[PDB]
Amino acid sequence: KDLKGTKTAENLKQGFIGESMANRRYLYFAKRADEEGYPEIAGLLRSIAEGETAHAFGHLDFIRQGGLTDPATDKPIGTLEQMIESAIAGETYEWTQMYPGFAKVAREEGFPEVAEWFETLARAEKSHAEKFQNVLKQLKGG
Amino acid sequence: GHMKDLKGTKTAENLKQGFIGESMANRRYLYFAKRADEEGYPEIAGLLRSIAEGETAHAFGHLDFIRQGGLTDPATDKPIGTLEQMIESAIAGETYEWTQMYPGFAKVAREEGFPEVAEWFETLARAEKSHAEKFQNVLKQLKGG
Ligand SMILES: [Cl-]
Ligand SMILES: [Cl-]
Ligand code: NI
Ligand code: NI
Ligand code: NI
Ligand code: NI
Ligand code: NI
Repeated sequence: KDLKGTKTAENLKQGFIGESMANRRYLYFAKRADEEGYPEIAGLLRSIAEGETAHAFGHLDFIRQGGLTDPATDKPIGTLEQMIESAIAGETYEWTQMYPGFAKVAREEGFPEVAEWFETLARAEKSHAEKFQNVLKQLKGG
Repeated sequence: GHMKDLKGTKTAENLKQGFIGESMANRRYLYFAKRADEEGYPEIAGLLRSIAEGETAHAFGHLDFIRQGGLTDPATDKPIGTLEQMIESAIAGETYEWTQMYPGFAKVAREEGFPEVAEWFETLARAEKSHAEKFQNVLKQLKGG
């Protein structure tokens, strides 16, 4: 059956978001176990994080096979070119809108160090966008 | 200045949203890299994997500001200051997933006529239950000394 417009389409999206966060969280936690001398705990966090990678990738497989869009950008991700276009769209949103906006709010609320971080990130995502744009030119132009 | 209280601020909400987006970016770019791999684009795949390391650094930095600002884990709304608290956050999210989120997703998938997706969600419910048990075993290690 067609997944478009179903609740299952939404649940694959929110499964993807949670899986993505779980992998990042567990690898961040592992580095604390590392410094404190808990190699078995760190190893378990790393191995379970591989599980969450598998989960996230499986959600994306169903999304792509179903003709659903990228959770992050609402752009198709069927072909490699589409995947690069999805990357460009996300990076563009981040540098032109999201991170500058976060920076302005941080400065206005009295958090200059957080604002500086968001402005670093905006410059980083702009750099990423440019790099991906150069890939798209290669792919689209053969 | 790193320990300024962020509770209640719009900046707290923005750090959480930034962490979500960074998390997804790393997963997406490593997924895309595998498509570039099979098709024979190693420079594209390598760029995707290197940019993914950037998004790891971003995500981890967001987590640093979240913890230092006295904020909670974006995924679980639990404190993640100490290692013990980090494992308790892992257990809380695993518990939500196996007791509620994935079983509910599987029921809706079956109702909507997606039995293959339902089977996948059921597999994941069992997986997150196994993860919860293994983290519970570790926590008992930490608290026992
Ligand atoms: Cl250990
Ligand atoms: Cl290449
Ligand atoms: Ni998972
Ligand atoms: Ni980026
Ligand atoms: Ni300070
Ligand atoms: Ni980023
Ligand atoms: Ni899990």
